Amino acid sequence: DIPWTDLNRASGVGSTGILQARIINGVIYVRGNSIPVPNVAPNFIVPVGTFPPAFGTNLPQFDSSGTFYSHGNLSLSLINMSPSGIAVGNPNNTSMNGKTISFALSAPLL
Amino acid sequence: DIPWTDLNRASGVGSTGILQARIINGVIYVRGNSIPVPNVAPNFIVPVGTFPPAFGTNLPQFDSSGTFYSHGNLSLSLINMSPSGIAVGNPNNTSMNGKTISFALSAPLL
Repeated sequence: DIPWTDLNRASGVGSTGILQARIINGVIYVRGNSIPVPNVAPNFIVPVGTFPPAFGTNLPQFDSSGTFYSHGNLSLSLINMSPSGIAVGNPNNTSMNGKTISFALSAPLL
Repeated sequence: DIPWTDLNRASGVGSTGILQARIINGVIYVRGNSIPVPNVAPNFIVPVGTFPPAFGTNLPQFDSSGTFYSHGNLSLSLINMSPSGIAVGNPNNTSMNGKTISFALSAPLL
């Protein structure tokens, strides 16, 4: 069991907001709130952060939805969860620039 | 490979919006667009849809993010994925009422 802990943030990623994970009863939980991210060009994916060594490598893999946010407007994002950490894809027609991202996800460990 | 197929919606779930899943190369994709759901209390779970028997037994389990929506306002929803279908959770400290949900997710089978 591991308490709420900061993910190691990828280069280009801002230091403000919350990006944490925890393991309770064998399920990894991840949450991201108002994480500033670099520019995400259309159909590009950029890294957001990586799981400290303490979490191990037996982590689940799946894709889910999140949001991009700036200036009152929310946009749909693609969140990649894997052992490699969290990354964010832009499924929209225009680049996503000066945005923050938010999501929450969880799944059993492997 | 299963083409885009409508899920069967659980009781209380509205008829508008779109809720469907597909399997391409051992990976299931599920999306919801403006699906009207029942009032959900904080930390409680409301059933949304079930997979037709074509999709089989070997479906993954994880919780991801989606959105709640009413009256021009979006909030964080939780999306529950399992063999049992799609269900929606409320990570907010107030009840989510009169909401439609949108989400997208995917993972490999097994």
